[PDB]
Amino acid sequence: TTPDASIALNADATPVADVPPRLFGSFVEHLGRCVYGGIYEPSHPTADENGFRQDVLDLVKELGVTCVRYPGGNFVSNYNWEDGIGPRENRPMRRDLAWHCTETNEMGIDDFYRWSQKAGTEIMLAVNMGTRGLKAALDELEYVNGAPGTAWADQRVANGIEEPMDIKMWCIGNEMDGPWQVGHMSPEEYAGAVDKVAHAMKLAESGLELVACGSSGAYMPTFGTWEKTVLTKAYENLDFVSCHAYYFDRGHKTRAAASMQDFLASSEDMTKFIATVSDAADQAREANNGTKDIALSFDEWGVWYSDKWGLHHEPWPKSPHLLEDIYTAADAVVEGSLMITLLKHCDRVRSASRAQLVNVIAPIMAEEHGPAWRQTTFYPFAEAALHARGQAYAPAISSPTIHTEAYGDVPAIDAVVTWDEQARTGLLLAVNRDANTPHTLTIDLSGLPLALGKAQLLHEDDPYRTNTAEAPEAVTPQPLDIAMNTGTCTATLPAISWISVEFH
Amino acid sequence: TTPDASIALNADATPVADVPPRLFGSFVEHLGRCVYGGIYEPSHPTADENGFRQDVLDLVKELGVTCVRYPGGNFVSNYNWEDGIGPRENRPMRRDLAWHCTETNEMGIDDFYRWSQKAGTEIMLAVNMGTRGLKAALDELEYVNGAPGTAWADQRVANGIEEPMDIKMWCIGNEMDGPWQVGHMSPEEYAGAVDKVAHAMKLAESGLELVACGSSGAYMPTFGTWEKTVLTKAYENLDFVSCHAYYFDRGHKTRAAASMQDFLASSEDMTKFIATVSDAADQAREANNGTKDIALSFDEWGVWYSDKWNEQHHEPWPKSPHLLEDIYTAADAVVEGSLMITLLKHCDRVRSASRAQLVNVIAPIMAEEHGPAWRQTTFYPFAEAALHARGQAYAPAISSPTIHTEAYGDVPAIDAVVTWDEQARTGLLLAVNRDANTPHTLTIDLSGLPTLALGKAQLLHEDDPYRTNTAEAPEAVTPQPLDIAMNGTCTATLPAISWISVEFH
Amino acid sequence: TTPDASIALNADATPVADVPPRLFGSFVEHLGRCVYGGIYEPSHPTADENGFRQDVLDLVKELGVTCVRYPGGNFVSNYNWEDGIGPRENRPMRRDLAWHCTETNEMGIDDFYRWSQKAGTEIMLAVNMGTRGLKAALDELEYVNGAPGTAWADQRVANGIEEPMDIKMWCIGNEMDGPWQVGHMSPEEYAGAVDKVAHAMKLAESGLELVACGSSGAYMPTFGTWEKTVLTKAYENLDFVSCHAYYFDRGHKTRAAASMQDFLASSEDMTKFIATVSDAADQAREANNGTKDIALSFDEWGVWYSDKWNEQEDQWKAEAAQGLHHEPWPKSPHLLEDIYTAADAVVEGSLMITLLKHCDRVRSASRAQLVNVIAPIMAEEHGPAWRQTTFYPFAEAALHARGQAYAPAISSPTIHTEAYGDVPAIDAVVTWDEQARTGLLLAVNRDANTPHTLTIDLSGLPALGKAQLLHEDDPYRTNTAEAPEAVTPQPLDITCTATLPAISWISVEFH
Repeated sequence: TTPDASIALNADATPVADVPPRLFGSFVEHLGRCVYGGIYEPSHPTADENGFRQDVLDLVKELGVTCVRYPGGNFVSNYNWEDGIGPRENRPMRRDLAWHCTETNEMGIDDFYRWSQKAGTEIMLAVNMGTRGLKAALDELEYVNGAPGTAWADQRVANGIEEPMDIKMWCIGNEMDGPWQVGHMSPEEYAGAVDKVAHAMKLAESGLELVACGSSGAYMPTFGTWEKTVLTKAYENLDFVSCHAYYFDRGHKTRAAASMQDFLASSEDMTKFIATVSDAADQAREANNGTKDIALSFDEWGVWYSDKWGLHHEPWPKSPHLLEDIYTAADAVVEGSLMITLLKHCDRVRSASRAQLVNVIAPIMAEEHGPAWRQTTFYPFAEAALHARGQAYAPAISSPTIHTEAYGDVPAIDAVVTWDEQARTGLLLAVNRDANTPHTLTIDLSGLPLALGKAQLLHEDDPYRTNTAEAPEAVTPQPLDIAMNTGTCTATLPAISWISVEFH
Repeated sequence: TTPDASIALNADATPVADVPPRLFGSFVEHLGRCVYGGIYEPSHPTADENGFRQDVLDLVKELGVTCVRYPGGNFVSNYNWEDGIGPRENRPMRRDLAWHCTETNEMGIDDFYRWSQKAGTEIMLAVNMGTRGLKAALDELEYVNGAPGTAWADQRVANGIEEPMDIKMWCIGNEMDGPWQVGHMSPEEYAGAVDKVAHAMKLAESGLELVACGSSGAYMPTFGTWEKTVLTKAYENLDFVSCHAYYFDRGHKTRAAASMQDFLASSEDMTKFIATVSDAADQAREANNGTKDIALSFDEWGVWYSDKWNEQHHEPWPKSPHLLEDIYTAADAVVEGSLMITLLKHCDRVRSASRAQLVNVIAPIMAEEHGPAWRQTTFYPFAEAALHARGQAYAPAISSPTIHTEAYGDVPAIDAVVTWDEQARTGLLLAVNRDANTPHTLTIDLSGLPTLALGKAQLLHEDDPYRTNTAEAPEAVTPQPLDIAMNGTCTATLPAISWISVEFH
Repeated sequence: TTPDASIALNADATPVADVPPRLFGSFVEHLGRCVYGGIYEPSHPTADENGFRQDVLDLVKELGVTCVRYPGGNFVSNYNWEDGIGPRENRPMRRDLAWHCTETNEMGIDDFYRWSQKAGTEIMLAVNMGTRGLKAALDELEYVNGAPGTAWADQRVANGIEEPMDIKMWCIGNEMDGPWQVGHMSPEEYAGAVDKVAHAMKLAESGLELVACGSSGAYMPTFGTWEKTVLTKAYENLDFVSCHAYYFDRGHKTRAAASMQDFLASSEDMTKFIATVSDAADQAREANNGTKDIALSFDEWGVWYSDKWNEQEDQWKAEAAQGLHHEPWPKSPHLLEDIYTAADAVVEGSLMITLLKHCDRVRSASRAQLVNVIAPIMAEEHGPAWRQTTFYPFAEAALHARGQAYAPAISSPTIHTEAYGDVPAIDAVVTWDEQARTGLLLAVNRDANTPHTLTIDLSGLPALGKAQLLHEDDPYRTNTAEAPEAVTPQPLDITCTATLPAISWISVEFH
């Protein structure tokens, strides 16, 4: 079986950057059953004293998530943060216009902090810029982070949390560009609004890391021009611009081969997407004569099948089944390739949020009063979150090219190498994006300043096979058949495959 | 006469549209004595269990009002709707900057619902866009129309109203264009504000009929461009555009003959005015590649003598003073008769109209403190149209002598509309004589509607056109029986400055 | 001595204007120790029943302040006015973002009203336009000035103040052009906002006199064009436009003679400032075919060494790498407590002269600030209150500049500066009451190392009195808490003539 592809590290290889732990973040929203029926369900036997599903907490810890975006999302644009603080019996029942739901407010910032303490995760808190603004954000900042003595911080102490929450990263609103967003703004309206909010919050606390919300996606007419205006205006007090990208097989219902191969090449779309958002952030620095680069926050990424999209007297539903996609092995392979692209570009991308954490387009599914189980997309993320440490390296890759209808000629193999020169352990993530042809792969890790370890392979001959509640282990990573020959080792990666290989 | 003018419903007669019930709407503002000493007077001998004047309620039923705009008007721009819910003893006393008054808040949305339930009228609810905006609008929308279970809707149940109030038609603020309005906005600001509000409300309840406010009048500098900018931006979540037109005899002090002739032809301004606003509404649809038409909500119309409107350690602001209390002439009544003639002739685009205002306050209904309620001259044309204009509206073929005006060109002396309910075999003619000096005789050829009977035939005319109804003499000017002679084909004489209505089947 | 300079009236004048009493106003902000440990200190040996320091009040009277601006200033941009009303016990403890302090709210509009009653001073009330705006502005207006019988006014009555406070002059926001300001705006954003607020307030009360934010300084990139845009739109309901002018010796750390000479001629910046803002205010009137003039309000002026605060904001910005701060924000710390030199006083004397020379368009001025914070009055913890060098030129002008203001013909040898061109060394004003016989001349010597002698020839006005000299051989000599009266006005030695040493302010009363 002659090798036709090679992953090598040139001698004198300069790292892309240090791996930020924030690259392994996620995002929970008060949407569908992400919170209610997801992280919180008191009736469930696994639930703890606060009502958090322990089986989910186990899988989140296993998933390796470091930081979670909360509480939205479209939800936050008509949300009052005070409705989710204090004793639960005194919290008001409210509406959510975003998703046409009744909100019990059983979960709020109080309880999500308590959840985040158990989970061992940072909170990336989002403020309402739809129906509220500057005053409410400063109020929440004081309540959340304030030393005892001020009236807002004393409320927190009284609420059961004495210590500051230490929320360092903040989202100034949700995506305000979309017509669907409550309180949607023009490019200039949002520019001046983050200008006010960013300046104020930095004045109260200079140690904050602030995110201006970019476009809803690359599909927006204002895309590019949105980022430029906002970042140019508020450059001084910002640290992050957010960018969002979702991917799916367009011909999944017909199981078309062409659309499948397009979908497998989604990384080259993301690479191009990162470059242009980075470019917009560069133009804003240039116009300000600044020294610092505005980092990127990929706070919405993953696979989402979006092709599924008085006069009313009825009460609005509670905890509906929304955006609960079931993922294929193919889906997991592209999410494997997406994380590869994120790591290869972690010099600019310093944060990423896999949207979402539970139930809603998620790597974790929690059934309505049933068991919690790992989706296929769980496994590549979990491997990277646990073992992608130290410095990221963009490896020299010689690969045969596959033709795609959407993106043209694209390399069949793409990869990223991780190295921790004090452990002294490493990691290699690679994908075969070829839909028909397998490829034998050689690896030469010489340039690092080697011994094989646990090697995984995620592949199904039927790429449309999924995990279910009945069969939660129908597709799991299988032991990779790899032979070392000294220095260079070889492995055969089948059509539509993700592998991981740990080394020391 | 002998026949010198004719009204025919032949080929040259054009159908307008089905008569919308909302065209006979009115307007109740917290202004002067429209509410306090108008619809609400606890101490009055006719007061009900809630404090509402029963004698006023009976006249409102007689007037035929179907929908009431509430609570403003300039008043709403500095109003907090929560101040008008719950027990009256718990409600705060406030000041209203608009009309320089102190407001007891005894009447709120709570009470106006109860009043509207008894009156059988729809509520067109206006929200604050001056001192407040989006959040407050959504809060009130929930409190009013939300099902039990949510905090705001559970407040409404705790306040003694279990059922949702089902308010369907909403005004996003008031006339935000005028520099007299609290929180007045540029065309760009209001457009951006309405876009947000209209979207968020439709997202909450897709069954809403939302009204964006237009110019305060045709006189405004930003007229035309205002509606263009606002409607183009917010089109997808809008159902109505509001327009306002008040009219009066400019030389009423000197009893000028020239001014009286302009005032009598005021409908010709209204015709042009509607077309201009219809154009702005068409642009918004065409610019957004839409098929839904933005309807016109004439939420302020009527005769108002605005040239009189003075005015334009401390002291407490007055409670319910005597403001905008116009006593109407016979001429004022025929003008409003012709205005409703214009509205009905253009009820294809104008799907809502509101005569400003209902009680005491440029009104057809007057109510004296601890006294009786009586009809102004303007009551009678409105009440006839409101109760008998049903089915299809027709613009009939009019051949008429030309009367000369100053503010407009040479105008037809006679203007008319014909209502017709084909299935019920019953119709109505409403016609007017705009001539200030010479009488005219009409031929009424009703043959053409899809051949005999005539019913109540009324004529509102006074030899002295400046004659008024007052408190001491409530019935000095009233509609008299009309001399009609079917030969056929009917014929009737109209003296200078008169309004007529003839029922037929 | 040799006479070379001439201060004289051209036989037939023709004054600038009648001197407005509001020109001698000051400014109290919830900043540092201006309020707490300044005007308010309940445990102080001179504290009254309300807890106001009498020794401070005595010096306010002596200073001749007529109108005091409250409560801000940068402070007001993130301030909720209801937090400072009602019973002290139940007032919430709050953050101030502007100065990074925790605020107890022991002082509020209820209390400052009582202070202003005790002082005999008018109140110039500033409202939040940063975190808040229109609705709160109208709420405070009703609370403060409404007749009893409305919810907001009844609260004031219940809080111990039955009668309306009768606050005429209001500042709609603070320094909204400055990028340091909470909720800072563009020219268009503020124009729209001030138009809404000014109209609504004047609709509630015709008798109100409303101030729009102008430029925070002449250096501002939006200078001139800010005023033009803002005033053009909101013209009808505005009465004033605000001007802010701070000055200091940029090379005081080195004692550089070049920076000192630039600093002594700081009045030249103010002259241009006045000219440019007036022209902007003029074009707004004629754009609206208006009949009314917008007067100028120099509501923040004086000497302030802002490099100390500028270095604090840099160190705070560079502290971002260390992480988040858990420590509670300080209560009434020592902030902006500049100790004034003999030179600083002479500069303020000349600024007052320029203000008086242009009091035809500048009908109000507020010196920043009243106590402890860049102040003529310094007040020590549980101890004495004393006069700074800048106290004495203000007091004299405040207590004697009455009647009409005259700009006399000046002929003096010019001097060279880096910041400005060639400027006259001597600068002076004449104030004169025709009914009757008094009578004040204020003059300044701006030369840093050459003494001048001048001739005084009144004549054209339709025996001398008390004459004073503010000069020290060391122009860096200062009044301190230890020796508070080291720099005091000394008797002047004096058609009539007098000798003015390098860097000196003169006051001479006549009848």
